[PDB]
Amino acid sequence: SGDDRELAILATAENLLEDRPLADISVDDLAKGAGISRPTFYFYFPSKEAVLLTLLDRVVNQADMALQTLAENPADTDRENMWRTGINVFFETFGSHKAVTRAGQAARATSVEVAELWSTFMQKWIAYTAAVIDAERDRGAAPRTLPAHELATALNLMNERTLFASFAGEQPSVPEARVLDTLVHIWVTSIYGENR
Amino acid sequence: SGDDRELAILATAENLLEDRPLADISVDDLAKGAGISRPTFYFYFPSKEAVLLTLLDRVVNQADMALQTLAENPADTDRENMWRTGINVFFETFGSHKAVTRAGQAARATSVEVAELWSTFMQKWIAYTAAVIDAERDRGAAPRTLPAHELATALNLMNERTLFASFAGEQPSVPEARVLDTLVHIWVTSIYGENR
Ligand SMILES: CCCc1cc(C(=O)n2cc3cnn(CCO)c3c2)no1
Ligand SMILES: CCCc1cc(C(=O)n2cc3cnn(CCO)c3c2)no1
Repeated sequence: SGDDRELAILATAENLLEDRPLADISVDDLAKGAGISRPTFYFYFPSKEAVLLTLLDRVVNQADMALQTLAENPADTDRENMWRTGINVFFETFGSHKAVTRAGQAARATSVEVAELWSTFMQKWIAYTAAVIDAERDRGAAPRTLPAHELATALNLMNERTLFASFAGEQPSVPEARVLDTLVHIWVTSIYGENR
Repeated sequence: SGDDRELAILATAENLLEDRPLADISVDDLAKGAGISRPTFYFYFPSKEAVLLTLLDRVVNQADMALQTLAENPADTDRENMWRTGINVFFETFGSHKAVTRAGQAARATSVEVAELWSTFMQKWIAYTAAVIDAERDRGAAPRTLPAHELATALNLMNERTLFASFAGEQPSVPEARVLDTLVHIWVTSIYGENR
């Protein structure tokens, strides 16, 4: 069937990207994994690059839907926990799909569609962050220091670079078992910290 | 002469990278700019990729030497200024060589030598940051909150990603005229901010 063969292709690709990068994975490898022929592959996708775009789109929307769920239901907690739970959506969602994350970031250089997808969602997440900061200031809990959108931008770019370094075991990187605490500290201190 | 023709090659390359990426720049373009023949080019460098490595090495060492100069002579100032002056070395050095910065970051994906160069200097800068944090804690000015090396790592990765986004005018990015204040705020609040 249609959905079924498409889903097999996507599953095969996610599995193979755990062992090697996209440039070392052939359309034949994808077709063989999904139990189809090569020209049947080309009915569902034009290129192996398109398969990666679809996988990345799935993961990014997963994160975005999780964040939306959280935005609807507040945990009954203190401000530090509020931010930890939110950053954790990204830590768990992308950390549960490390191969797709790593491949997707590398594709930003060579694929205008992948760059645009990542840009679009980063803008959305920055805007949301800035809206929460603005709410915290309006209720008197956070000081009016930097422009909230500029602060949100830098904190979100920190998380993009730091999470993906950690997941890839780059040198340098924060260890994966430390990265959530590290990021939460920097978000909380910079959002709530006053000018001396 | 030897140094002279090498320097012309490097100058030509830095000029051409302002207009286009390395993949659209030929060895003939480099040789023509430097007033030499193609095989004379190959006496001084093996590839256009090697030229970029040399340019990047120059810029990274420029920044590192500037930071060393600062580490020798303290400004007579408050703590926020101490960090601003130091972050400004990177803002001015890389911001004065935007084409080389942009090309060098893109080459990290395809060049093990470029990745290793950037890794080596990031480790050095992180270690230095962490040593200053540790000094600030030992004198009683900064609280003992996160592991200083993990904090330094995330702050330095923030700056890498945020500065290069700003210089490239990426969407999203902090405007270049705002990025120094934004980064300094987040470093100062996270280094000096207490646990509530
Ligand atoms: C590979 C992860 C890329 C990434 C992570 C993040 C991130 O950690 N966040 C996006 C956010 C939008 N809102 N929040 C916290 C809101 O409480 C967010 C954190 N932004 O980009
Ligand atoms: C394209 C710039 C990449 C970059 C910038 C930085 C950076 O902003 N810094 C490196 C640092 C080492 N020490 N400091 C501040 C010390 O007072 C530093 C800031 N690290 O990597």
